[PDB]
Amino acid sequence: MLTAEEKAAVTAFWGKVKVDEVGGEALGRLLVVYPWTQRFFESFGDLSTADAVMNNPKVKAHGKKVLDSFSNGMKHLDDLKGTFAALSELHCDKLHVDPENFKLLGNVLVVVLARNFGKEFTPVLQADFQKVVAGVANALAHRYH
Amino acid sequence: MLTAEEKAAVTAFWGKVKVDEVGGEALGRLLVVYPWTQRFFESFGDLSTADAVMNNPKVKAHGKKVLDSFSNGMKHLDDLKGTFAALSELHCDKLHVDPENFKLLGNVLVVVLARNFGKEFTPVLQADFQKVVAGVANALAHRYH
Amino acid sequence: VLSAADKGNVKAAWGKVGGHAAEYGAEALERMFLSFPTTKTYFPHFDLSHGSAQVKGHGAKVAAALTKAVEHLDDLPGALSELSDLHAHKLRVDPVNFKLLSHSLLVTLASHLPSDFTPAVHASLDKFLANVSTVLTSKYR
Amino acid sequence: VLSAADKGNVKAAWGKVGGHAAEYGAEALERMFLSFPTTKTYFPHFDLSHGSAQVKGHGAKVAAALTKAVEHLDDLPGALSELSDLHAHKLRVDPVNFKLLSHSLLVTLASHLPSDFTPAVHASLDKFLANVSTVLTSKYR
Ligand code: HEM
Ligand code: HEM
Ligand code: HEM
Ligand code: HEM
Repeated sequence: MLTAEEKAAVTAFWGKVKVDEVGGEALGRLLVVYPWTQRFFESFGDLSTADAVMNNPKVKAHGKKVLDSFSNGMKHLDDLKGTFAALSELHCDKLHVDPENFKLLGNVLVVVLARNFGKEFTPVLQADFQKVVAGVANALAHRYH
Repeated sequence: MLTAEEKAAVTAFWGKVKVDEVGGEALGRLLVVYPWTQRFFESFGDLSTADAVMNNPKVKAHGKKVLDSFSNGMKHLDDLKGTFAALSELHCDKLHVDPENFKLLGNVLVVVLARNFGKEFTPVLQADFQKVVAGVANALAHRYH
Repeated sequence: VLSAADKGNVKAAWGKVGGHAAEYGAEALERMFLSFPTTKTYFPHFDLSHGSAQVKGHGAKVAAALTKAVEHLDDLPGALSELSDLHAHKLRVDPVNFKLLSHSLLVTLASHLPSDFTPAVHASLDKFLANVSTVLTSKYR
Repeated sequence: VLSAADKGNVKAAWGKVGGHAAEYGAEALERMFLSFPTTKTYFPHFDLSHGSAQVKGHGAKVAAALTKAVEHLDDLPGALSELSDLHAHKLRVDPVNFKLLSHSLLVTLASHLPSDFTPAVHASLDKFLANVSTVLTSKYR
C-alpha cells in the first residue's frame, strides 16, 4: 500500500474534499461516461441524458454514500480488504457488478478530484490516489480472487 | 474452489491431454491472436507470421513448460495461490506482464482444448476448466491484489 | 480494426460454418450460461434449462446477426444500428459479457471446425467479434 | 464508435486546449510514468527525469498526432496508419498502456479545463481516445 509520507499527504489532501459534491459528480460521471453502469441503477429514474443523470436526485444521494465509504477507507488504508468486506459481498453476491467497473469508478473519482482541485491535484498526489483507488477496487473484488 | 465431482471430471479429462501438443499450440496462438504478447518473447526469434510463431522451436519448448506448470496446478486445485507464488513474483517483478494477459492465455488454452477434443470437451467440462483457468490467472496476479 | 486478410479470414470461416450457424449460436449461448452464470441475469424470462428450445431459437437470431455482420464488414455501425439500439440504449449490456459470449463462440467454432480453425483464423475471428461487440455496446445514434 | 455529438465535443474540447496541446501532452506522459511506472519500460532509451527535455519534446509529438486524429475523425485508420505500424507492428505495445495514457490525459485535461470538461465532453473524449488506442494497437497494414 502506502508509505508514511504518502499516507500523510493523501490524508491532508482528503480534508479539502467536499465529500458529498464529489460523490455525486463521480457517480454521475460513471453513468454518463460508461453508460452500461446505468443498468444497475434502473430504479433511479430518468437517465436518458447527461444532464438528467447528473441532476438525478438518487444518483446524487447515492454518490454521497459511495464517497462516505471511500472516506472510511481513507481512515483504514492499512486494511482496505477488511474495511470493504461487507461491500465486496454486496456488489458480488447480490449485485453481480463486474470488478472492472470498480476500477472505472476509481479512475472517474481521480478525474473528478483533478477537475475540482486543478493543479493542486499534483502528479505525485494523483499517483498516491491511483494506489488508493486500485487498493479499494481490489478490496471490492476480493470475492472473485 | 471446485466441488468433488468437478475435480474428478477435471482430473480425468486432463490425463488425456497431450501436453507438448497443447502447450505448443496455446503459447503460439496467444502470440498470434494477441500480437503484443510477442514483445515478451523478443529473444525467441522470428515471430513475423502465423507460420513462424507456431513453428518457432522456443515457442513450442516454452509452451510445453507452461502446461507442465498448469499440470502442476491441476494437482493443487485448493492451493493455487501457494503453487504459483514464485511464478507470480517472476511475471510481475521480472517480466512486468500485465495480469490481464494471464486471463487471455487461460482462454486460449480452453479454445485449444476444444479444438483438440471437440465434442468430448463438453459444456460442463469447459465450464469446470473456466473455473481452473480463472484460478490460475488470479493466483499469478496475487502480487497485485 | 480489420485487415483485408482479417475480412477474408472471417468470410472463409463463416463459409465453413455453412448451415450450422444457428446450431453454433445456440451452443455458444449454452456455454456462456454454463461457464458464466452471471450472464443469465440478462435473461430472467428465458427457459435456460439444458437444451431449451428458447436458447436454440435465440442462438439462431444471434448467428443470423453475425452472418449479416460478415456480409457488411466495411460498415458494421450501419448494418448493426438496430442491435446497437437494443444492446446499448435498451438493455445496457456490460461490455464484459460480450467478451464472454465471444470467447464462448470461439470455443464452439474451434470444437466443430478443428481443421479450419487455424491460429490466423482464430486471430481474425477474435478481432471481428471484438468489433461487433464495440458497435453493440456503443451509443452513436 | 463516435456519434455526431461525440465528434463535436472532441473538436470543441481540443480547440479549447489549443496551443497548450504540447504542454498537456508532456504532462500526460509525466503523469503516466509517475502513476504507472511499468509504462517507463517502453522508454528505456529516454531520460525520464522530471522536466526531461525528451519527455516534453515527445509530448509535443503525441499531442500533434492527437490533433491529426481530431481532424480526421471519419478515417482514423487512414490518418494514423504509420503510427499503427509503429505501436502495433514495431513496439508491440500492450493495449493496457493505452488505457493508462488515455486516463492520464483525461486527468490532465480535467485539471486544466474545470469549466469545459463537462460529463458529456468527458464521455466523448474517453470514446475518442479508446478509438485512437484501438487503431494504434491494430495490425491492419
Ligand atoms: C469504488 C467502488 C465502489 C464503492 C466504494 C461503492 C460503494 C457502495 C455503497 C456504500 C453502497 C451502499 C450500500 C448500502 O447502503 O447498503 C453501494 C451500493 C450499490 N452499488 Fe456500489 N460502490 C462501488 C462501485 C460500484 C459500481 C462500479 C457499481 C455499478 C457499476 C455499483 C453498483 C451499486 C448498486 C446498484 C448499489 C445499490 C444501490 C441501491 O439501489 O441503493 N457499485 N455501493
Ligand atoms: C497464465 C498462465 C501462465 C503460466 C502457468 C506461466 C508459467 C511460466 C513458467 C513455468 C515459466 C518458466 C519460468 C521459470 O520457472 O523459471 C514462465 C516464464 C515466462 N513467462 Fe509465463 N506463464 C503464464 C502466463 C504468461 C503470460 C500471459 C505471459 C505474457 C506474454 C508470460 C510471460 C513469460 C515470459 C516472457 C517468460 C520467460 C521466458 C524465457 O525467456 O525463458 N507468462 N512462465
Ligand atoms: C456477439 C454479440 C451479440 C450479438 C450478435 C447479439 C445479437 C442479438 C440478437 C440478433 C437479438 C435478437 C433481437 C431481436 O429479436 O430483434 C438479441 C437479443 C438480446 N440480447 Fe444479444 N447479441 C450479442 C451479445 C449479447 C450479450 C453478451 C448479451 C448479455 C449477456 C446480450 C443480451 C441480449 C438480450 C437480453 C436480448 C433480448 C432477448 C429477448 O428478450 O428475446 N446480447 N441479441
Ligand atoms: C493516445 C495514444 C498514443 C499516441 C497518439 C501516440 C503517438 C506517438 C507518436 C506521435 C510517436 C512519435 C512518432 C515520431 O517520432 O514521429 C510515438 C512514439 C512512441 N510511442 Fe506512442 N502514442 C500513444 C500511446 C503510446 C503508449 C501507451 C505507449 C507505451 C506506454 C507508447 C510508446 C511509444 C514509444 C516507446 C515510442 C518511440 C519513442 C521514441 O523513440 O521517440 N505510445 N507515439
